[PDB]
Amino acid sequence: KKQSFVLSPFSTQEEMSGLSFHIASLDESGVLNVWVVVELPKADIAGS
Amino acid sequence: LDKLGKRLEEVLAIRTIHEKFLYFLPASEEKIICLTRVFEPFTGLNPVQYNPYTEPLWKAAVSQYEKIIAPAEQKIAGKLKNYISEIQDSPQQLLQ
Repeated sequence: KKQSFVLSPFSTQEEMSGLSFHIASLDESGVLNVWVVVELPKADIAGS
Repeated sequence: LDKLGKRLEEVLAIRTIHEKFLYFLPASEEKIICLTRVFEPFTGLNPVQYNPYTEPLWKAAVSQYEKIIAPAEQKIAGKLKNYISEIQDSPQQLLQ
């Protein structure tokens, strides 16, 4: 989140909003996985 | 001067491309950080105040540059396709 690029279709900051740390998860197979999503503006039910 | 000018043009193109990848740092973080230091000893084959009297050495450095930076281009190419194709055929946004 160094900056939202001036041309919005190419701004990577938007997708990092609210993301302050990731979570890692390692399985028995020896495959490591990392991700996180954060979002507050919502309502009781979602289309997705 | 012609060879000296081209030398700087190559440097500018390399630095410019890197800065463009930097804007997409969340896309190619691993490549950008690692490749920076991989390419440093490559650049060291064409130092400041360069004279093309061992130019073949630099040619080898450039050949590796092109072959090693490619993972960065592939990941960014994917991002660009999504970001451009998302544009709903608006000539204005497309051109920009």
